[PDB]
Amino acid sequence: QVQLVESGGGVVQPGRSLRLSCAASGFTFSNYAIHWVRQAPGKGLEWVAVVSYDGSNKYYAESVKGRFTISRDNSKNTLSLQMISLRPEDTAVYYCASVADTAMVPEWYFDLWGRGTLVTVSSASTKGPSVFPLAPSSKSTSGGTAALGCLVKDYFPEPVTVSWNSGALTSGVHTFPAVLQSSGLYSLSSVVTVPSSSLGTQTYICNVNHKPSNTKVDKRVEPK
Amino acid sequence: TNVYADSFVIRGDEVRQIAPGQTGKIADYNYKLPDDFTGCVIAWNSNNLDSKVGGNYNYLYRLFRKSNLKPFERDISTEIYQAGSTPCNGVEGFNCYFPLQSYGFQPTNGVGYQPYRVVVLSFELLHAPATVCGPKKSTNLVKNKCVNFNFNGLTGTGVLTESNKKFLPFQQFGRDIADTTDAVRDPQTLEILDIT
Amino acid sequence: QSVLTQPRSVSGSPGQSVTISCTGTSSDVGAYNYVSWYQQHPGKAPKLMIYDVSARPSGVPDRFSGSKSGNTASLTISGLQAEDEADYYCCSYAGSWVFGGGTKLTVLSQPKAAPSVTLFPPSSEELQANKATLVCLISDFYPGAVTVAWKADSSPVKAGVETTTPSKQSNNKYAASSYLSLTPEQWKSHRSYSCQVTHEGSTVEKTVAPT
Repeated sequence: QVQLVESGGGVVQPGRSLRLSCAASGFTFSNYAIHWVRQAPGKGLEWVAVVSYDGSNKYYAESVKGRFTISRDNSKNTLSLQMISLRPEDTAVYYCASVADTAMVPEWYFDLWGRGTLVTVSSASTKGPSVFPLAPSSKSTSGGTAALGCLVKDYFPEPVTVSWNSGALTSGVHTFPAVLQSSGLYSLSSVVTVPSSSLGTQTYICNVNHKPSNTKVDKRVEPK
Repeated sequence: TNVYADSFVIRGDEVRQIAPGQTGKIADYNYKLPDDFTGCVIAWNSNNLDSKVGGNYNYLYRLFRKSNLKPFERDISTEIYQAGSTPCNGVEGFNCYFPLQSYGFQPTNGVGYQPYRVVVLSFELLHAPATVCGPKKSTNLVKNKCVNFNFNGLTGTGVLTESNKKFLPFQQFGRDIADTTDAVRDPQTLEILDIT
Repeated sequence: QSVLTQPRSVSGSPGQSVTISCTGTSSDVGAYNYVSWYQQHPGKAPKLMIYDVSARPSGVPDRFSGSKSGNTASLTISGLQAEDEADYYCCSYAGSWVFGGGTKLTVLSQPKAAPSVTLFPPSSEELQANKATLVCLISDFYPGAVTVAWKADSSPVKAGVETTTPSKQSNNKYAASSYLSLTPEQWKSHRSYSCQVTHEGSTVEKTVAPT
């Protein structure tokens, strides 16, 4: 079995260093080039580097030069990727990318892929969320349907569970998956769809629970 | 006869030099063909797996030689070149010019520098015939009608029908008396026939 | 040049044919003949489908096909199956490997659903906290392709935009969300802010007011 197994991934801080690797099996690794192609979660593909068997010819990308260093060992059929001065835009799933033997495909194309490992360059810590009540607009178009919610913002890590009126409010509840902003934090949204004639009598409370940070904020959602 | 053929790879620019009475770089320093070199030459592409990682230096060629090659001469020789009057003792000085610089099979170039799956059919003649030849298409048979026939060396014309006469494991021929050929066991079904 | 131009999504009926462009430059596409096509399943690695635009590797079905003239490659997949529903990537190598923008093929298995957009202003308690987050919510849409366009009374705003890639909701449609982080001084300066979505060419616009 032609097989590539990445190693060296993890979660690091900005300003530090890391060294990745990839072991090869099933093919003569000394006769074909391996590459690093990175992919951020949910984003496109981005090549990083390449190393030659004599160790002389290496090509880097424009966001790669001066920081990342690839090397290989033809005897042990493994390699290394020495990486210094890490920035949070380098957070991507890293693939050691080579070619197998059976294909006519050369080494500059990409047939034989690895399973990948995750490298996270982030400085965010265990932060509790800030629950901000998304105030509805039932005061002008009453009689029909109003939308109200509360905004969950600036927490880390996953997950945060949101229930409505201690779980009694179930119809119309749709809690959304979160975003991942530049600071390394997360932010979700939960909005329940209510009849607009029930906001003057019924109080709507969202129950925001963040278990790794032990944060339970009960925030009321009142019209302006 | 003499179906000595070679299986190797050649760069795209030096392809035509495999020719009767041609010179160049391969035909000067690497592989010589004599005059009246008839037969066939065939090459085709071996592009995209003849590139090892950053420089295909598994594959060599002699870039320097003192004198002319003889034809059919294999230059497996660690005798490196000498340019000046000072002989090289292995240390690369100024006049060594190590002839076994290797193939530049790095196909980022155009079509002229590409590794090609080449063969060199070298055909000559010695005194023993009946060597490698061609499978001449092996047509059908017919019975009970007069017809021309050509067998494996012997031939004639007549009708082909069944027979009572028997053979052994060696016969390819049959005649009753005084070179009147009448009996062939066929070379495919191995079944005996008569020629009326 | 830096990123090869692709359509963000191509919707096609199953069994039909789609054509996905890979628009590059003369130093990227028209220089050599080395253009690839890469199918990447979500949660898995990519997979090669096309070399050298004309032909296919081993194991690749003949449904994958390419055409190139000038500086635009064109992957053509005839007879769309549900297993082709993934991300598509084109790459070229003249001196460097330049990938494409990304193309999500959506194999249509249910009729088209228009997105319901509900835009929320940031709360007064957030405005007292010297922050502002505009809340634009997308739900109940199929095929899974929306692009969020923020607007300040006539004008596109691209800075401070965080948008979720569409993920599955319960009834086989998708859900999404987009955030615009601003200052409270920019909130009370203009007149109205709008969140425009674009779903298979259809535009649904919602507008809130700082009043």
